[PDB]
Amino acid sequence: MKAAVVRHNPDGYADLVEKELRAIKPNEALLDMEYCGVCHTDLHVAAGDFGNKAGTVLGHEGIGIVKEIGADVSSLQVGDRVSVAWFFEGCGHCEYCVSGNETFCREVKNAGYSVDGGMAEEAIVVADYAVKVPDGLDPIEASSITCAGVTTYKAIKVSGVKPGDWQVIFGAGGLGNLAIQYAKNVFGAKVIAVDINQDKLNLAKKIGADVTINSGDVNPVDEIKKITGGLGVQSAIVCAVARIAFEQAVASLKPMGKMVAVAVPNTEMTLSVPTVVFDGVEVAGSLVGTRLDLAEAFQFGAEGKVKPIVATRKLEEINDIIDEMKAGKIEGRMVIDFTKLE
Amino acid sequence: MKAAVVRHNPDGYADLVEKELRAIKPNEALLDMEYCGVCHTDLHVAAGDFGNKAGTVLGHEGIGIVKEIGADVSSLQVGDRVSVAWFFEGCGHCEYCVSGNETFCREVKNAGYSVDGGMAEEAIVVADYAVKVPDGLDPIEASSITCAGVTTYKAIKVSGVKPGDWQVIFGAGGLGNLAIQYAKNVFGAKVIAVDINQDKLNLAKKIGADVTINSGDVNPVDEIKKITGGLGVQSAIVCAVARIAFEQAVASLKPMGKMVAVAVPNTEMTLSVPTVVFDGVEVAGSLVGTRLDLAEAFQFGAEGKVKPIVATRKLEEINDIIDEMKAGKIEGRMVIDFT
Ligand SMILES: [Zn+2]
Ligand SMILES: [Zn+2]
Ligand SMILES: [Zn+2]
Ligand SMILES: [Zn+2]
Repeated sequence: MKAAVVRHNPDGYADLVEKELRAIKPNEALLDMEYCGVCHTDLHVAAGDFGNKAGTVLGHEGIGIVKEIGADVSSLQVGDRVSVAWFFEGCGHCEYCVSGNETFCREVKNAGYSVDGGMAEEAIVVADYAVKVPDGLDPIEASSITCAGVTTYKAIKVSGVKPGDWQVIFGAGGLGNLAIQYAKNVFGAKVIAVDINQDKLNLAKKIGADVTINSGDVNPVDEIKKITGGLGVQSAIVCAVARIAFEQAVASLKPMGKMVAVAVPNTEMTLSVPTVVFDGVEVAGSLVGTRLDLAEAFQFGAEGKVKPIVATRKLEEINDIIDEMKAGKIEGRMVIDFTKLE
Repeated sequence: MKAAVVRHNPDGYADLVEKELRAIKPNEALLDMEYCGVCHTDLHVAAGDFGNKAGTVLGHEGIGIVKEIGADVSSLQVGDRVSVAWFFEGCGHCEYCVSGNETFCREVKNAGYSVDGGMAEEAIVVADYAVKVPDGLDPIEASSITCAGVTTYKAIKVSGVKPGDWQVIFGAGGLGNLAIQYAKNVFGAKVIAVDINQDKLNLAKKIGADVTINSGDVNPVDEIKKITGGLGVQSAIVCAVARIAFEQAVASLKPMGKMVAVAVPNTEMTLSVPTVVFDGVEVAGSLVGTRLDLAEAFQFGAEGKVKPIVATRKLEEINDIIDEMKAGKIEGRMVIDFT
């Protein structure tokens, strides 16, 4: 079958190879992939940024149909639609797994990085770890919920925001788009969206930001303080990569407020220690979520409470998509479409 | 009466002056002071780090005996022993005061900063905010618990350590010594202590530290990772005034560990955002403790679960104490003795 793999000398691009999968084990399933989103993380992995992963099949935003199950599998049956996400397998028995924090398992397998992923016509998954896609959830949208969706949903959980609190999202496009939809439509927060780009802010307004702030035209911090009534927001979710965003996010918190990073800044962030102490603020960050966070994130999509921006492309375009992504030309996700039929 | 106050041009030191206290209001009490500990925060205040507070009486580790009460006071009576802590008065009705988080009150009065403190022979307190010192707790010891002890007790609650977890305390001075005693004797943590001063570490070993690390001799981060079986600690309490302690603290945490900032050196710290994003780590500040945190912290001292290391000094000695503290010379707390 056809797969996108890391090149022998990782150079940022994929090779498109013929690959024959090994036979599945008793606890596994073989999928026929339908979709697989292309992510910034795929670019990093293909570039060698995390080590030389030559020959590894890319993709951790996969959606697929179970074609075969191993003899011990009871969770899935042939014909089920399931997911291939970043969190592909944990060991099941360590402190992180058993405490309910399995993405931190030290023996974690991540799809498209430390184990073959879903950017291929077929993939193997461990059955009990391939989360089912609910009926009601468009499967092209589900591919984006496996990464951007579960990340922003879980980040907003980690923030501790409760109905009626103010939360600000720094960065209106990309992840920010889905962060705004979850914050407003699922958690019942009052939402401020902050961005340098008016177009995207105009879009945020459409998908449920109560207030938008163009950060090129003003200092966001002073306006955020005014909007919330002097104090600041309960929490900030930082979706932007500009270090100034992280600085402004922290500066905007009311006392005991919490900043949750979902992106990492291009240059190192600093905190003023007397402010962290005298205002008791908290900084944390979040990446994807357990299988249960994923199930929940899917269910809100299935109810129509969030709607990711997606478009489809053919597998052969992988390297065009990579260049578009480096050039900054993509709103939301491009999603490789393996389906023949419908 | 004699008081130590912020200088007219704040320079890090005190003037000793004669002050006459105003008459008390109906919800207030007048104290004859017994003791007031010296805290690094007094030095930051006197240096102007938090703005110019020229003329304000310093001190927020005060212990004194109620001499007079206002007409509306029912919580205290003459002869009660009470405390004068950083959290000196909150508004009572804001979302911080009503949710169990009163030290974050934006209208807070802070002893020794925004209101006259306890480093003087007498002090006025707001009676319902002046937490009684339990019998069975030595007043000199109570002075340390009034700031050092309640700050670290509450910081250890904020860290979320549970019995059996590994916790590291950066800085084994006045704050860090008590932090070790609470983490070990009250919370049941396994405790690492990290400092550059070996005598403070030798003391840390005697009062409860399971492992001590001299960080002029070694890389504390690598050592911590070994002690704990490879991953690092569940939490780090930073009681150290050095920027690098804050950064070693973040680095020493296992995934989902939490760093709690207690010391307020006038510094920035570098925040490793990849560490919070990929390893789940949290950084939070903690600010002294509520009136109930202090009552709890005091009860542990009364029961002998913690024992503050203290030495008494004369008020006239306040500027000598400040230089000892800047030189890293103090074990435990120096306590001004008004008795
Ligand atoms: Zn992704
Ligand atoms: Zn595990
Ligand atoms: Zn203090
Ligand atoms: Zn208040």
